[PDB]
This record gives sequence, C-alpha cells and structure tokens, in this order.
Amino acid sequence: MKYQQLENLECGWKWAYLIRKHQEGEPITKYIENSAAHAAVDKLIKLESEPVRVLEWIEQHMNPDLFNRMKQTIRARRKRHFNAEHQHTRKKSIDLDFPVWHRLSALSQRRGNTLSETIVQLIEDAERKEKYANQ
Amino acid sequence: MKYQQLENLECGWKWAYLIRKHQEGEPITKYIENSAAHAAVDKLIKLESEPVRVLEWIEQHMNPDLFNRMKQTIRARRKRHFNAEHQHTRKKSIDLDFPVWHRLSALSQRRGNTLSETIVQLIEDAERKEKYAN
Amino acid sequence: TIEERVKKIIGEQLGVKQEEVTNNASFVEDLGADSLDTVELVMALEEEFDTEIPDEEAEKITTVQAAIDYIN
Amino acid sequence: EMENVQKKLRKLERDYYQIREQVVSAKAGWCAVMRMVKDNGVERRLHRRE
Amino acid sequence: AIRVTQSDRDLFKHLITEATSYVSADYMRHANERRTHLDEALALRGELFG
DNA sequence: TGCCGTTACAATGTAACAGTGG
DNA sequence: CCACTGTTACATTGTAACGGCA
Ligand SMILES: *P(=O)(O)OCC(C)(C)[C@@H](O)C(=O)NCCC(=O)NCCS
Repeated sequence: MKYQQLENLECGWKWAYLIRKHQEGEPITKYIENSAAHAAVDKLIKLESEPVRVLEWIEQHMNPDLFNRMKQTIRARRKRHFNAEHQHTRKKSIDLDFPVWHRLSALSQRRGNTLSETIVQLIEDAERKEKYANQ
Repeated sequence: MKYQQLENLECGWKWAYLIRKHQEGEPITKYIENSAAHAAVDKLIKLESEPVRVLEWIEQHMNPDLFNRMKQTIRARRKRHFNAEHQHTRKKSIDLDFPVWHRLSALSQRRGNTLSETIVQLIEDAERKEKYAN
Repeated sequence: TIEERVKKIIGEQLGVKQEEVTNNASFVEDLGADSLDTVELVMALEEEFDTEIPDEEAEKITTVQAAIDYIN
Repeated sequence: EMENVQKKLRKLERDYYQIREQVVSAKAGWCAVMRMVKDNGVERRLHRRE
Repeated sequence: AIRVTQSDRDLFKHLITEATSYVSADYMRHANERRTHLDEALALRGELFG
C-alpha cells in the first residue's frame, strides 16, 4: 500500500460516482424491476450526508457490472489527489496529431519505455547537442 | 468558414450542453427570481427535439455571460466532429510528467513551434543523428 | 516592472502591506522577516527573475533598497 | 569529459530549481492564508502547537 | 426555552471543535513539510554552487 | 470588431500492464 | 493463485487565448 486510504474521503468519492452514473442514465442498481431500483436510488440519495452507509448501499444494491470500474476510478482518483500536492508529481495532458503520435508510439514501443521516458531521451539528446555546442 | 454547420446537429448539441449545465447547477437563464428561471428551464426541458425553437429559446432567456463559453464549446464540438472521421485528422491525447512537459514547453516557446511541430523536428533530428552515427 | 515586481514579491512572501514596503524598509526590523522568512524572500526573488546570487552577496542584502540594487 | 560532468551539474540544477519553486509556492500560500486569517482565528485556535 | 438553549449550545460546541480539529491538523502538517523541504533545499543549493 | 479555426491545457473515466503481499 | 494497488496510455468534454478574415 503506498497511498494512505481515508475512509470518509473514499466513501464520498464513491457516493459522488454513483450519483453521477445514475444521473447519466446508467443502471447502477442490480434490480430489473423499476420500483425497487427507484427505491434503492432514493435511499442512496438520502445517503448523501452519510458516506459511511454508502458502502452498505453498494453491497446491497450496486450493479455487479460496476465493481471493476468502481475500483479503477477511485484508485485513480486517489493517486491523482495525492500527486496533486506538489507540481513535480503532477501530470500534464497534451494532445498530439495522429502522424506525430504514431511515430512517437512506434519509437517508444521500439525502445520499450514509456512515452515520458522516450521524450526524456529525445530531449536529452537534443540538449546534449546544445551542450556540446555551448561547452 | 471551413466546416459547414448543420442546424439539426448543432441545435441538439446546444440543447445537450444547456441541459448538462443546468444539471451541473449553472444558472442557464438571466432571471434571478427562481420561479422564472424554473419556468424557462422547464420550457427548455420540454423543448427537446426542436432546433428552430431551441435557438429562439437561447435568444430569449439565455444567461448573458454564458454566450461566449457556449459559442466556443460548439466551435470545438464542430471541429472535433468533422475531424473524427479520418484517422490522420484525429488527435491523440497523452499525459506527460511535469518535468518532461516543462522542458518540452520551454523548447516549444523558445523556437516558436507547437508541441507537435517541436516533437516532429526533434524526432527528425534524432533520426538524422542515428544516420550520422550509422 | 522590476521596481514593483520586487514589492510584489516582498509583500506576498512576507505578508506585509504594499504601503509598508518602501525603498528603505529593512526586512528584519520594518517588515519583521526573520532568518527563514528572509531566506524564503531571497529564494522568491531568485525565482521571479530566473537568476542566481552568491551566498555572501545575497546575505549582504538586508533592505528593499539593497534588494533592488542587486536586482537592477 | 567536462561536458559529461556538466550534465550531472544540470541534473542537480533542475532538482534544486524544483525544490526551490516548491518551497517558494508553499511560503506564498502560507503568507496568503495568514493574511486571510486577520479575523483573529489564528493566534491560538488555528495554531494548536500540541 | 431550556431545550432550545441546550440545543444551541451543543451545536455551537460541536461545530467549533470539529472545525478547529479539521483545519489545524492540515495547517500544522503543511507547516512541518514546509520546514522539511526548506531544510532539504539548502543542502542542494550549497552543493550546486561549488 | 465578432465569428471561426486552432492550440494547450484541466478533470474525470477506463482499459491494460506490473507489482505486492496474503 | 488470488486479490488489491500503482502506473501509463489513452478518450471525452470544456475553456481561455491567439490569430486569420469579412
Ligand atoms: P535562521 O536563524 O533560522 O537561520 C537560517 C540559516 C541562515 C541558518 C539557513 O537559512 C542557512 O543559511 N543555512 C545554511 C548555512 C550555510 O551557509 N551552509 C553551507 C551550505 S549547506
């Protein structure tokens, strides 16, 4: 375990995830009947200010499909929240044109390293040329 | 004007965007009184499946400060919709660690190029160095 | 400008009023910045103008006027 | 050989820049917070040294 | 009157204590890591200069 | 100027891979 | 083995800032 797990934070994250999914129209409930699903969703809504009971609501009415996506999303959210403290641990999102990204991904898969590592090697070769030009 | 604008598509886009903003809590309407705002939002909600009247709805009750944001959101939506047809025109999104991004942006700002152009030039130089050595 | 970027840095690194920070306002006695506070002030001044300063020449700076004099 | 050494020097320089920027940002935020708590909630209520 | 005043007192007490608990903890944390990062940065600076 | 393409981000969600310990 | 976690590489949508052009 590298990141401390906080119950009252992950529970709120989970509740927000469930509510967002529902309002997007997806069937978070495991119930096919309309009435039971509506009742379970209403109870979840009542559970807004009690994140602790949200784990139990999950164990009672959460759709079996969503365990993997749930455990993925909250894990990623935890990582991002703990990395956001310092700039040097943050991530920056950029968009690349298809030809450029194709060449870069082919090069990275060739060298067997992540995109950031490939960019590091590339920019380091360019900076080595610059350095030897400077000396 | 590079991309032709289609009413039955952009109007659906606008309706979806406004419904999303309202669901997010953004004040869609210019009416501070809650009753008029709710009435206008209900009109919009029941206004689904209508371009020629959602446009008028926007003209009449839309919040003044959201016009620019909606316009640029629709611009981006149009561009992405037209570019998503072909592979070469699509755009690939990646995440870069902050130091690497900082250095890359430093280079790009220094040379006046974009991120794509800067990386293309650098890769071409790397290939040229390989050929020099080889 | 530099002569007001210096005030921006000093005020937002020591929390003192813009009015308080005059040219002759010494950090320790006027602005109250102590050892670590002055260290952070000099570090921020370095960061603002993306330059570096020697240890002795930096520690010699103990006033707004001296700060600008070394900056400009 | 000197350029090879200057490479490590530049690496250390980048590390020092990163640390300095982090510390400067932290100090600026702390000062802003102190100036926002001029409402007298900080003398003991916020600063619980325990 | 007794019920209302007791409820008000309990609410005030709970709110104040919980708010102080919530805030001062993170405030002291940020202070401690700021001190630690400054201590770390000085050594890097010293080595870099030479 | 106001529209319109374009870029560079931010925030969140997912799939896939690699590790770690029970 | 098995589960749970950390990480990378995307996608998806929204926004602000430039710069071209009528
Ligand atoms: P303040 O009274 O807490 O003093 C802080 C300090 C001036 C001692 C500190 O900021 C400092 O300068 N430490 C390093 C001193 C030095 O010159 N060391 C050599 C390089 S590590």
